[PDB]
Amino acid sequence: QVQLVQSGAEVKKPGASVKVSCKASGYIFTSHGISWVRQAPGQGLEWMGWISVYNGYTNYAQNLQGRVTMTTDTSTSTAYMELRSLRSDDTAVYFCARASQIRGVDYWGQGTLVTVSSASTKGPSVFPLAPSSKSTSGGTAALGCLVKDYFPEPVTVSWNSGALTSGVHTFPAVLQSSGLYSLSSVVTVPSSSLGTQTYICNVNHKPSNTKVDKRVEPK
Amino acid sequence: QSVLTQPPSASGTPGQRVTISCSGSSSNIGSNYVYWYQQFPGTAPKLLIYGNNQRPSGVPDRFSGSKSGTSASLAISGLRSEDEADYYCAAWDDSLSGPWVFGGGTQVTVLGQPKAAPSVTLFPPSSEELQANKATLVCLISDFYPGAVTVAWKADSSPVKAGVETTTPSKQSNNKYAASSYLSLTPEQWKSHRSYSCQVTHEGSTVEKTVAP
Repeated sequence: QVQLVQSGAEVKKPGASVKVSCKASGYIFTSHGISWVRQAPGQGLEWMGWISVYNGYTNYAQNLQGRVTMTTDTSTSTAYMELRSLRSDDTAVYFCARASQIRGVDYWGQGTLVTVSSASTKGPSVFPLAPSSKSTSGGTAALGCLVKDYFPEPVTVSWNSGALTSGVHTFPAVLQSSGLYSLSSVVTVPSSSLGTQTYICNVNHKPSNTKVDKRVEPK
Repeated sequence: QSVLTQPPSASGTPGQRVTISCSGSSSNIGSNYVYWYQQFPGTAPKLLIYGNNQRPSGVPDRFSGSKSGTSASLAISGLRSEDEADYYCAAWDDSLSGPWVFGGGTQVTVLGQPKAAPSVTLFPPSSEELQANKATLVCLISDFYPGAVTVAWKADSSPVKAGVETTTPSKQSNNKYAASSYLSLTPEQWKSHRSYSCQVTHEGSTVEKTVAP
């Protein structure tokens, strides 16, 4: 029942600081250390440092040149990592993880994507990909939603508030020349269901604090 | 940057035992515990082995770790499609490179899966997007294996070079692959041609879908 829950993805300007939090549960917070590990998109894991929750000792990776500070709050069972003087080469998923001598770095938070960019947040434009006789192939029909022109990553998509999952595929985003992302989510459904079944895609873009629920209806 | 060395890739067919090496030196693997992690796309690493060869809760014993001298090995027995992931080794390190070091990761592929030609669906621009004076054709490619395609676009019969964006295939929930391609056009370009097509090539053969305004 060990869980580490991190704060949400963030976009930051070069030269700014970011403070990521990590809430620990399911064990005695002071009984283990907390480490932070970052991962640039598509790349490997890089150790940043660790802190003893119990006694405050810290050790930081030399390659960060002193820009990271780690802290904890025993009262709220939360650990924090602050990275100052950000640059685009700091763009990464930042992970919190529990650390100890025997079990090593054992349980990890879900990760927090920090994008460092001079561009401002932008929420998506969501358009329906409507089912029609042309999107139907022998008993199954495809329908979807197009999530256009947002920044930064990530976006999440569900269907019917999570009730519809079998036959759903959400594609990876592409970074267009404009510096904005686009992605699609598609559901394959029985053609017979097109009447009397409803379909809503629920798009969440936490970086811009935008949620869109888009109804997808036959043409 | 990684202090420990792993092969970039490893592969096998179902039911094979695949091994992944992790090499270092006396200050890390030689003198200290080794750890292994499994990471699926978009997810956090998960501990697979701790203390050289121990399995934590929930890790089945077909995963085994070992170490000898300054190198360690992960053995994935009973290989199966759900094992496709990145695997990382790690160790404590007593040198100036320490206190904790990683390998660079190994991507595991599972070969010998059933071949499958792609299904292609091509969506026209939505009425809503057209009313916002934009137009995107959306070509969705599904249920194929192996996970490699090329996508070409045509306007009537003429190749379209500009305005295309194409994603790398990734796995569906059923372990087959899917990919996507987009063509950005003006509404007048969309309306002024008799049709547009998306042509997908997979394993030497092509599936092409056409849409018309």
